[PDB]
Amino acid sequence: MSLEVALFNKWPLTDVKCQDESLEAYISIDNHSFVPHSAGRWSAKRFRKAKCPVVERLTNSLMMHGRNSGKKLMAMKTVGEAFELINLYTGKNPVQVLVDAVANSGPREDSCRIGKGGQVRRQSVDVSPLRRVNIGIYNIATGARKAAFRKVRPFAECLAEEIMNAAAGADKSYAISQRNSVERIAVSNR
RNA sequence: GGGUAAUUGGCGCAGUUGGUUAGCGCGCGGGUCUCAUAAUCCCGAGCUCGUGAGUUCGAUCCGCACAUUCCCCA
Repeated sequence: MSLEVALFNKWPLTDVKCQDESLEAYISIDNHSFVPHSAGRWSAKRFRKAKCPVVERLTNSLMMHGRNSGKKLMAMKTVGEAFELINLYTGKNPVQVLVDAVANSGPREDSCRIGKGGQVRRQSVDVSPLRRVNIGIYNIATGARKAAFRKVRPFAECLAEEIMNAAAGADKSYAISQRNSVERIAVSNR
């Protein structure tokens, strides 16, 4: 088009998409600015966050911890480092990897408390795309967060390793293990 | 003495040349106190020698405690 928004002025958003159909439209990949810092008043309506650039969604959860509240610049720097690492291991575009990972996480079934359900009677139910993406993001970030506490290595390396593993679907990753646990326990209750 | 069967995690039982096994039981967690529920996790000369076999709780033999029946001229 007139301009391509090379993220961090390196990686583009052109030949990028999502395979899964359920959440294809709940993932914005084209309205990314050069820098994932938009003062957009997202979270104002009920479905407007479905248009937020996925990367900004990701960075907005890396500062979940109470100590690190209100720190977006460090988050953008971290994300850039992780993207270079992904490019160096894989050779491909990290955005593709990130979208594939967010798709490969996220439970497809969960247990709730329907009707009266006395005596821990929990039926099974399916899940909406929005919750799937939210949980995927939250799980990736929390998994990288848990690995780098009181450990030598930084947060960025743990982040990138988690992301690539999840894109691979390997059970070794934290998010995949959580998803499998939840899906199974819910199957028991179905 | 003669025959039959068994000794297994702290607790009784299924398991027999390729799982240390199944529950009960220990405590830490969740599930509107949170127990019936569900997750994870822990506990072993498998009575004892030889015995061949890739490999025995596991398959022969050696000895011992428990349980039923039966025999008896120092």
